[PDB]
Amino acid sequence: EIDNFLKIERLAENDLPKFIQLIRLFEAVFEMKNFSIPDSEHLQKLLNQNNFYVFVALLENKIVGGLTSYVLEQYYSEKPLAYIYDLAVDTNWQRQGIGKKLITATNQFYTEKGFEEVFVQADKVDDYALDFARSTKPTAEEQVVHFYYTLK
Amino acid sequence: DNFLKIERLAENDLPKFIQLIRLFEAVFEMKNFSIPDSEHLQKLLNQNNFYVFVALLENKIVGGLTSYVLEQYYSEKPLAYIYDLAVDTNWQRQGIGKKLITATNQFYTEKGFEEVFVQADKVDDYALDFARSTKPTAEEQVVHFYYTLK
Ligand SMILES: CN[C@@H]1[C@@H](O)[C@@H](O[C@@H]2[C@@H](O)[C@H](O[C@H]3OC(CN)=CC[C@H]3N)[C@@H](N)C[C@H]2N)OC[C@]1(C)O
Ligand SMILES: CN[C@@H]1[C@@H](O)[C@@H](O[C@@H]2[C@@H](O)[C@H](O[C@H]3OC(CN)=CC[C@H]3N)[C@@H](N)C[C@H]2N)OC[C@]1(C)O
Ligand SMILES: [Ca+2]
Ligand SMILES: [Ca+2]
Ligand SMILES: [Ca+2]
Ligand SMILES: [Mg+2]
Repeated sequence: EIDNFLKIERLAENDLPKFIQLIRLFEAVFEMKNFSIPDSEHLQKLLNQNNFYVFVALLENKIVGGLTSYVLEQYYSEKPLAYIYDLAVDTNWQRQGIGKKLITATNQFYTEKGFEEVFVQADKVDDYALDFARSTKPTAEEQVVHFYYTLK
Repeated sequence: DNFLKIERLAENDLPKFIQLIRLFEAVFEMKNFSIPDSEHLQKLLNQNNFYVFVALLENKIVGGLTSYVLEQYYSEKPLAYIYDLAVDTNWQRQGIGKKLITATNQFYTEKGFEEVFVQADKVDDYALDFARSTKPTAEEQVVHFYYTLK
């Protein structure tokens, strides 16, 4: 069974090729139109940051899913928060346990680092993403409203 | 008012950062709260990805907000996440929160960011009322999930 072959890996600084592969998976799975990938100098800078962690799911050397996360150091606690910003699984591999393994590995990593909490969000209209998140034993869920300002 | 000043905190502003944290504790009615040690708070203030704005009447902090820079992989232009915003209860509904948002967006515009965002709980009418008054570009209904770690 694939469970005995799937590997979850946290990307290191030499993993720009795998990071680009995951961004391409995001482009495909989120159906991003007219996307121009940032230059590799920028993506390398991001991968080098101490507050950004990428996890990928691999079968052989093929990336079948992954997630991105940001560290938010807190002023209320000495234990940080982690914000999972994106998670996606290749459409051919969905509903096979990969997303759950990615969440498990991510939360294990941040537990070992002494973080307080990990969080992730889904759009109210995204039935697929909500059903997934509700299957990962989250501590709680809350309805929230997101506001943004597009800058000039 | 013209006496109101908006200040972006710098690395020599730990005392004002602590006053803003205490304002948060009071305005959010935070429970079972013990402030981190000042070594920790100074290290956070010194981060290149964290910016605090405060509102002052003379020496008194009457509101403020905190924000995190999120460098993107979909764009070279970054995002800013406004994490907390509060105004002292005695000074609310006098334009202070709107002035803080304006100053924050102006700052991130000058630095070439793509977008600033902020969130409110769906049950929090007061915070939803305030955010909608700041003329945001759009709003979206989302579900927030958290995992409390051992
Ligand atoms: C116009 N500027 C935009 C900016 O407002 C923001 O829009 C977000 C929107 O795409 C998100 O839904 C997409 O995102 C993902 C994961 N990446 C999965 C499903 C996708 N349909 C939504 N959850 C939050 C929205 N705020 O991010 C994109 C942007 C181009 O920067
Ligand atoms: C148990 N772990 C906790 C973690 O889940 C989280 O709880 C959040 C709670 O404070 C927030 O309430 C405050 O939000 C703010 C801004 N600070 C102003 C209005 C307040 N009502 C609520 N909006 C969302 C909750 N998830 O923060 C504390 C924690 C200890 O880390
Ligand atoms: Ca393209
Ligand atoms: Ca460039
Ligand atoms: Ca100052
Ligand atoms: Mg085209």
